[PDB]
Amino acid sequence: VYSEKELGIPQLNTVTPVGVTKPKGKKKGKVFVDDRESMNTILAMVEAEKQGQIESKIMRARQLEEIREARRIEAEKKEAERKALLEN
Amino acid sequence: GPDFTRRPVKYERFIRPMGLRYKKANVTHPTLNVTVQLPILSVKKNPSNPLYTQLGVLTKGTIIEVNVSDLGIVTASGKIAWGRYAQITNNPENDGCVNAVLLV
Amino acid sequence: RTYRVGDIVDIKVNGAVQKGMPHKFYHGKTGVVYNVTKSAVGVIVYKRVKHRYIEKRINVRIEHVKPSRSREDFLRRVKENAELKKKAKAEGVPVQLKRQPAMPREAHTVSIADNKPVTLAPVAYE
Amino acid sequence: ARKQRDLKKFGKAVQVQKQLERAKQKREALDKINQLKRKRAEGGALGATEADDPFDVAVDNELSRD
Amino acid sequence: IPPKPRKILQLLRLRQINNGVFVKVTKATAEMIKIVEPWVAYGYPNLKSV
RNA sequence: ACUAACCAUCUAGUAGCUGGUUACCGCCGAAGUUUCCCUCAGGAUAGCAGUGUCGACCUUCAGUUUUAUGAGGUAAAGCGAAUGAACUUUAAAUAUGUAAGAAGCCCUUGUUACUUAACUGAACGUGGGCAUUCGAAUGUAUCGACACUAGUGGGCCAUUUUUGGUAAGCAGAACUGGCGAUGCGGGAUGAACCGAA
RNA sequence: CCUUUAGUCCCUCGAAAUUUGAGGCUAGAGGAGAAAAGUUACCACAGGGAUAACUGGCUUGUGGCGGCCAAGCGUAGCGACGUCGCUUUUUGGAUGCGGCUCUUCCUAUCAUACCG
Repeated sequence: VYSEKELGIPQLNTVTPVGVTKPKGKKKGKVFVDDRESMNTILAMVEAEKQGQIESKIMRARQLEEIREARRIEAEKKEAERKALLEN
Repeated sequence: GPDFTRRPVKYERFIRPMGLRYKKANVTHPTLNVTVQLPILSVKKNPSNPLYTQLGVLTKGTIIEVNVSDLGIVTASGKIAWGRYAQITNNPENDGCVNAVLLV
Repeated sequence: RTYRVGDIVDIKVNGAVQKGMPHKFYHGKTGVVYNVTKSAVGVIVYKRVKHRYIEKRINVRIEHVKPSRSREDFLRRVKENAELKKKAKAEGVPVQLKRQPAMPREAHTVSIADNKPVTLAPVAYE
Repeated sequence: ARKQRDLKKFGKAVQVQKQLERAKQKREALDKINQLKRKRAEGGALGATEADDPFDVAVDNELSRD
Repeated sequence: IPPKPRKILQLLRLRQINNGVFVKVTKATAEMIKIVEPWVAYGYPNLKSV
């Protein structure tokens, strides 16, 4: 068994998009997670796979909803930053 | 050297017994021709193995750091030497003593 | 030095440059070239098997190879025989075109006058 | 596969060559200390203690300072 | 017996033991015989021997 | 909702592993190895042995010596030659590569799409020269090419050369020899010793 | 950009007074690039190669190291017996397969015999 990262395996486009891939052996631009909201969304996802299986449907719905709200707040703050740096 | 030290995981399983540990050596000053018992400060180079010089193994022809304070050696600036190089020149594994000649 | 294809070259192996280092077995060897490159030269060499002989190929660059002149001596002999043959035919006399294996020496007498032999002891003491 | 075939073919020669290289290393280390001893006997200009840096670099720095 | 002596014996036609032959004294033949020194006894024959 | 035992047969199931595998005499007779591919219960090429066909005739050939010339200038003599293993007129011992003919060397001028300031050079051809020692010795139990076929792919010991190491052992490379498939005499006896097949 | 090396005792800053430290100069040495790269007599796991037992005129009562002396070998180096220095001095538990019976042998003898 050898890792798909070690093997030069091209990325394949599926229902999960590949997106704009980065050239190999070049500068993969570092995006930094230092915002309280971005830490919130990453933390919410991490706690989701850590807790895992829940019998209660409403509890599962609330877990998904808190992840969704974290993403919504992150997107809002990033759009606000975009507007701030584009106007002022 | 020390007694209750915690070794890195790199060396944690190397066991060095009390019966084999040595703390003083018979060090000979050639020009001031005299042999005295002096404490060992550190192990600088075992010419047989880097692992041995890391572990402090004392073999023939091995450079060690020795406290030469009792000799009262005056340096060029006028100070008394507190540490010099000494070569182990015997087989401490066959002789229950450590014998060194001071490189001065 | 310019080396063509088909000539015979001796290998010296100097220690000045480590590039293109040949083995001690190929050191001090004589062979024929088959490939010529910008710097290296392909030489056909004869290697000794534990019971036979085989032909190997080595890559040695310019600074180790030099020309030989065994064939120069052979051509000198051919010219020398041709010239003696023509001269002998012109003069109507026979000559030896062969070469001799250095036969033993003939009888002679050596005089003692002014050359009195000196007696020697087994060891020289003085 | 090809790399491991070469490893099995050359396994023992590597071992003997490494033994020889270690012997050469021991000879070189003993030589450098002998040079240090000879230079100290001839002359030398030090401080109270020895240099805190590694011994190999310490010895070289002395044998180059002269 | 080494191969060089083995070849020199073959060329001097000394295939068996007690296997004498006649040789013309010369530099090349003398060197061959001197190399094959450890196995043969040689000398100068006279008229009666011949 | 989901997914034991014995009898006969398929079955003479599947093995690369074990054991065994049936008269005599004669002739010829090994290998334990190079290289390539690939991760096997390994293949391919070359080698040793043999058969057939084709070409010549000791033609030729050769684990050899000699001559010539390299890598070893290694020892030695001298410095009333110069200079100073690193000096040399000279030059050891010791093994070792190559060459020694018609399968030759040249010289001469016709062509070429190559090349050159140019019929000028190189290649392709012509003429000549030696057929009697045709261009060292000794041997020669022939040699070469193509095609095909079988058994082999292990090593142990010792001499010499050499690398390293130990307190001493010892470890590793090159050649050669012995033993494998070898009887016999000798060493009281015997894998490794001596003589000799 | 700092650090080291040798030099003129050539210049600035700081300190102390009857001298220093840090810089400055001459020219050697150290530090395609945020993707990752190099390296280790080290550890863990997995795998490969070599080696596969081992001692067998072996073993016993007198240490090792450095100096001095040292017949010689040699024409600097090897070097015994001693002596000096360290261990080492001016007042008196260790151990982590065992045990018992019988035969015979060894002497490196505890007793008995005889001796100095």
